[PDB]
Amino acid sequence: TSFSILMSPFVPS
Amino acid sequence: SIVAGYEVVGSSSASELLSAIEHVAEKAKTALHKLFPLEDGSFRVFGKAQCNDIVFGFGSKDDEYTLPCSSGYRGNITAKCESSGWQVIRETCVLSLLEELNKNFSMIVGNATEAAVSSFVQNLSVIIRQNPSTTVGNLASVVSILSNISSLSLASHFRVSNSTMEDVISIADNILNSASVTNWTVLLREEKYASSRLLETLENISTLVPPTALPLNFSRKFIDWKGIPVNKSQLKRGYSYQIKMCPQNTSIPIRGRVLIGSDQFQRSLPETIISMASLTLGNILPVSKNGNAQVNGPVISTVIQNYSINEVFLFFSKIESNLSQPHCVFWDFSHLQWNDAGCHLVNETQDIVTCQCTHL
Amino acid sequence: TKIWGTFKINERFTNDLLNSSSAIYSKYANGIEIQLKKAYERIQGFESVQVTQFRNG
Ligand SMILES: *[C@@H]1O[C@H](CO)[C@@H](O[C@@H]2O[C@H](CO)[C@@H](O[C@H]3O[C@H](CO[C@H]4O[C@H](CO)[C@@H](O)[C@H](O[C@H]5O[C@H](CO)[C@@H](O)[C@H](O)[C@@H]5O)[C@@H]4O)[C@@H](O)[C@H](O[C@H]4O[C@H](CO)[C@@H](O)[C@H](O)[C@@H]4O)[C@@H]3O)[C@H](O)[C@H]2NC(C)=O)[C@H](O)[C@H]1NC(C)=O
Ligand SMILES: *[C@@H]1O[C@H](CO)[C@@H](O)[C@H](O)[C@H]1NC(C)=O
Ligand SMILES: *[C@@H]1O[C@H](CO)[C@@H](O)[C@H](O)[C@H]1NC(C)=O
Ligand SMILES: *[C@@H]1O[C@H](CO)[C@@H](O)[C@H](O)[C@H]1NC(C)=O
Ligand SMILES: *[C@@H]1O[C@H](CO)[C@@H](O)[C@H](O)[C@H]1NC(C)=O
Ligand SMILES: *[C@@H]1O[C@H](CO)[C@@H](O)[C@H](O)[C@H]1NC(C)=O
Ligand SMILES: *[C@@H]1O[C@H](CO)[C@@H](O)[C@H](O)[C@H]1NC(C)=O
Ligand SMILES: *[C@@H]1O[C@H](CO)[C@@H](O)[C@H](O)[C@H]1NC(C)=O
Repeated sequence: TSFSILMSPFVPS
Repeated sequence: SIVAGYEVVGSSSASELLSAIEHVAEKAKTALHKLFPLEDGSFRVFGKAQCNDIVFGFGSKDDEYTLPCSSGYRGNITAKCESSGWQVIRETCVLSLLEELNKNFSMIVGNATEAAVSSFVQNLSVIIRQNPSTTVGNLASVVSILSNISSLSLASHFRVSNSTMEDVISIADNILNSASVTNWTVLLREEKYASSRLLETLENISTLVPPTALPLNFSRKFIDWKGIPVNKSQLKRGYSYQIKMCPQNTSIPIRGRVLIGSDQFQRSLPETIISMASLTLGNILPVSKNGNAQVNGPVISTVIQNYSINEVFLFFSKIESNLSQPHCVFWDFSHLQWNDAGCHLVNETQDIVTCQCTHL
Repeated sequence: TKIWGTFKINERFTNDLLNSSSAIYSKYANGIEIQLKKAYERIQGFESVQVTQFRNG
């Protein structure tokens, strides 16, 4: 199909 | 009817000048009613223009102004004054030549030939190349026209020539410009599927380029497109597809790679292996707003007709930094969202993220 | 110091109201500015009033 990646910012605690 | 917006400049304070105007507001209202018919309760004076802009004007909160298009474009521009300026809600500005070309097509869908579509796409390619302004009305139309061509060529089993596939890529590169994302964001507020439809149209059209017109490589600035024929060679090396895109905001190139081992070609080899990639697609394919995630890699596509692949390796460079938790996803056309069913993370380097999907 | 004010005139809007160089814009802008000037002139600190926009609202 059509591929990629998702990334999230670091959240403390 | 006719909303009249004016301004009063004074040397006093904002509260004093205001109070002075309200106390004679009924004497100004009675002077204007002697020259023009006024609507009851329309006279409103305020000392704070929340939204002020040359394009639209000044207005209070929730005020909504609809203005016409400009020269060459047909439609209207609508915007509502929010806490952050004039947010355009509906922009239907479509180029005349684009709309004029869209209207000749409605007479061709009946009796359409493979040579007629190719000249139509070509006439479309020239119009966008000459007038490159990707307005929201244009973006909605080009996506529509290309999808009417794709659905017509699929439902007729037409063959996309190698000059026609170049024109489609040229059209794609123009509307996939990095300066179109803001207008792409406005389009998705109304047609939440237009970006997915463009991606599905590009993929459907790519399947119609026959093996006789391959190999073929169209490496543009915002979209890459590579297609090869299949021979007994794929039984030996496997399929590899690499890209090197250099955006302006990174001195490092954003790389991408598709690796299909030679074991996946064990069954009867198909006919063509079409692959393509782009960076702007990552910004126009909508992601869930409830999650703080975002597309941090090039959108990579690969199409093989009548062939199921059980293992594909994908290598994605990270565009932005300070982001963690890589999530290998594919664009689900059915549910219109990113999905991770079948794709798992293999390894994350300081530079690229490695994925492995059980479907292609 | 700048204060804003709006009102609706029960007539038919025309795209010439979006062109400050049009005679239709000049007829309404002058007509409104003259009457507002006569009403706001006795206000202390008053300097000028100017029509800057016309909408179909
Ligand atoms: C995302 O969408 C926005 C709109 O939602 C796109 O902005 C549009 O860009 C169009 C480009 O062609 C433009 O078309 C017309 O532009 C020229 C005339 O426009 C002037 O007058 C307008 C008033 O009616 C005014 O709006 C405009 O710009 C104003 O707004 C900007 C900010 O947006 C201010 O900074 C400016 O100071 C100004 O106040 C202009 O002042 C005209 O030359 C164009 O010519 C066409 O036709 C020619 C033949 O007649 C042909 O040769 C040529 O190729 C053109 O096709 C055309 O008439 C739209 O007016 C403009 N929209 C608005 C609301 O202004 C934006 O480009 C898009 N983002 C992209 C593409 O990345
Ligand atoms: C929309 O545009 C048309 C011309 O394209 C114009 O006649 C009409 O007045 C516009 N509508 C508004 C609300 O400005
Ligand atoms: C075809 O489209 C062009 C503009 O794209 C315009 O001349 C008209 O709509 C059509 N021309 C014909 C059919 O002569
Ligand atoms: C455009 O019109 C048709 C297809 O739309 C094509 O046959 C013709 O040659 C083209 N002409 C021009 C001037 O673009
Ligand atoms: C083309 O197809 C799409 C749906 O696939 C539809 O929105 C559109 O109305 C069709 N026709 C034209 C002329 O765009
Ligand atoms: C299209 O041109 C390419 C050369 O760039 C060639 O490899 C391909 O076979 C051509 N397709 C045909 C036969 O039209
Ligand atoms: C950098 O540019 C790319 C274009 O390839 C874009 O997708 C990305 O969002 C941009 N990031 C920033 C922080 O500007
Ligand atoms: C307003 O109308 C005049 C007519 O003489 C024209 O010259 C001018 O260009 C118009 N304004 C704009 C912004 O086009």
